[PDB]
Amino acid sequence: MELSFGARAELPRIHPVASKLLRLMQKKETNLCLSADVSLARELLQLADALGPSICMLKTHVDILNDFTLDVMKELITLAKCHEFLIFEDRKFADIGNTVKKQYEGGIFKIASWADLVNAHVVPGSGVVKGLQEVGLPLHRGCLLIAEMSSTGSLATGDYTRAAVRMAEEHSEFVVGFISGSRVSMKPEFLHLTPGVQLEAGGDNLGQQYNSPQEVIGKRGSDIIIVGRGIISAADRLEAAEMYRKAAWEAYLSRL
Amino acid sequence: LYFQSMELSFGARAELPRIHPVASKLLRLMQKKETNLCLSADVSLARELLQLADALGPSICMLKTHVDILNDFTLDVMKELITLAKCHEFLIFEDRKFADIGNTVKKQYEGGIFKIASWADLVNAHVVPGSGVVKGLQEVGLPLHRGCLLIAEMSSTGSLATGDYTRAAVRMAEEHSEFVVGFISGSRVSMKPEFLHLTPGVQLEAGGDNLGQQYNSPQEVIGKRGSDIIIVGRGIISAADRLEAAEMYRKAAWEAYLSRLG
Ligand SMILES: O=c1ccn([C@@H]2O[C@H](COP(=O)(O)O)[C@@H](O)[C@H]2O)c(=O)[nH]1
Ligand SMILES: O=c1ccn([C@@H]2O[C@H](COP(=O)(O)O)[C@@H](O)[C@H]2O)c(=O)[nH]1
Repeated sequence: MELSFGARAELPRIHPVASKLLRLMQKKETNLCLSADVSLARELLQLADALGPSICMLKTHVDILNDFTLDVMKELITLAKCHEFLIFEDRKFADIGNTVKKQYEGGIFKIASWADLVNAHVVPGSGVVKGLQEVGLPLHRGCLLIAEMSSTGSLATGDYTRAAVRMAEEHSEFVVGFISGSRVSMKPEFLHLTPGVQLEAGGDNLGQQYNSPQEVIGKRGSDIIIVGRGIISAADRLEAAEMYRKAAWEAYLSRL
Repeated sequence: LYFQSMELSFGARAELPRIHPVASKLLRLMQKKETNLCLSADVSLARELLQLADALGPSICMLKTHVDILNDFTLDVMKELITLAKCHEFLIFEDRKFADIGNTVKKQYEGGIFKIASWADLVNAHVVPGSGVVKGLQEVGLPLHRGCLLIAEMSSTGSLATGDYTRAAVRMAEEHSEFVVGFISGSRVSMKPEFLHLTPGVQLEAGGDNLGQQYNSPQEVIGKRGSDIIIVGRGIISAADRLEAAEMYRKAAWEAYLSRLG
């Protein structure tokens, strides 16, 4: 039968980052990842503080922050420790191994110094994971591979998706799961995170497609919903966050 | 591969009725300077980037940046780079590999600390998200008269940018030809002469690195496979004499181009 998050956290071959996430998910009754898609540091830290108790994870796009500094990220880490959530930088590493290693460790962002989780596209081959691993393994980090995408015309389907899964299984010391629209692996130690979620189905003007928490967690078997605009554009952001949390959590309970 | 006869020169392609103005500018610079070399300036310090640009600018048609590895990035460094690009006549290509939904990539191109759209002549995108990635970029880039390259093939071992994926890249380019000016690819992927083909994974001798990079010669990628421009990083920037390395790559790539004419 379907394992609970608490059970999965204790699997022999589970990743320590994966274990930590699943424990705080069970403990807090949230499988909600906030997509903190804002342009100001103050807004990012405000969201993290106000919605931290409602989320298992906060997803960042630091390259969209007009006033990024490393001190902003240290402050985010303080909030993540206080409220108990993981920080996931949605960087979509997608280059040869030698390049991505530098993009993950260095530059002005120093991503590996603050992100628990990053993600990678599998299009370059497994060298992308090999490069990131050289930096992330010593720092006890995790990685998610992009197996499916939520946008219209996505090419992350069929054999491409299957390749994502194979790559993830061959690098289980570093890769802890997937960005996907559905359960793509049958190994329960892998996490499935799903963007393209709003309470009601719909989309945007630029190819985003939305499905309900019930659809993606209940019917499609994913673990975590990633929600941006459904929360951050709402008149009341905490109310929105709690609505998504309840919807996603009840849909998970329904699978048990 | 089969190529039709009477191969067009870069100058001739610059005159085609449906050529993109950025492609036309690049093609004329290539013809004028006898270079189809793009330098991949994969350095950590702004000093190094600008010294490369100044010393190697006359040998190159294009400089490819990864500004997210630049430890001391500022917009002032980009202003200095643009002046060198004007003084030595080359385009600036930020190898950002935009690869997210349209709503997100629009902000990544225009915003944040890098403000990429304000300085890069060219950017590139992966086509995995569907055409929304190009539509989002285009909303920022077309008002600014910029161009875009789509990643149709990759140089690395295990690349999934093959077959139907490559074909989808070409179709997406055609659907957005007011903005997309060509491809990152290992070979000619479209017979349409208005499209540029840029090929990374190039060294004077075939080879590779320890993290999945594969190298082919300029003769192989330009002369045999029909690509237009070679993108070279370590082959030049890891050498003791970089100007000599750059000239060697320029000569090899240019002679290979000449070999396909008339
Ligand atoms: O396949 C994917 C992968 C990542 N994202 C990201 O997830 C968030 C979705 O936000 P929203 O559409 O809920 O505002 C955005 O940051 C977007 O970049 C997707 O939407 N779809
Ligand atoms: O398919 C691709 C796409 C882009 N690059 C980029 O081109 C340059 C190759 O450098 P090098 O291997 O010549 O040093 C790097 O900046 C790398 O990120 C590739 O190598 N292969």
